[PDB]
Amino acid sequence: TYARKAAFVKFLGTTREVTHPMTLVNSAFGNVIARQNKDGILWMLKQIEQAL
Amino acid sequence: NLSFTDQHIKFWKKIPKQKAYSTVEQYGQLLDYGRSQGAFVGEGVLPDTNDS
Repeated sequence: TYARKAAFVKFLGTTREVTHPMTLVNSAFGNVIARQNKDGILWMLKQIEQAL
Repeated sequence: NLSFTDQHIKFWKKIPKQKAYSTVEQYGQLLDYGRSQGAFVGEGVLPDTNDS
């Protein structure tokens, strides 16, 4: 007896926004784009962990 | 001679003179640079469009 099975690829994503003046002023804790990127990466990693 | 001469003609000898090539002569004018809309926008928004 034999069988054949299939699996379907799915899609995940998120979006991040930063206004233009925010990138011109001084910052207390470093560049903001990198911080937003890190936050998004960690958030999506947690979502992947729970979706698994 | 008890009348005028060509020395008394003033304005005809002072107005600039240019050549013409037709009975109708056209020229272009620039009347304005834009409408009197608001110039202040709020944070990261797209400003309105203006035309001359």
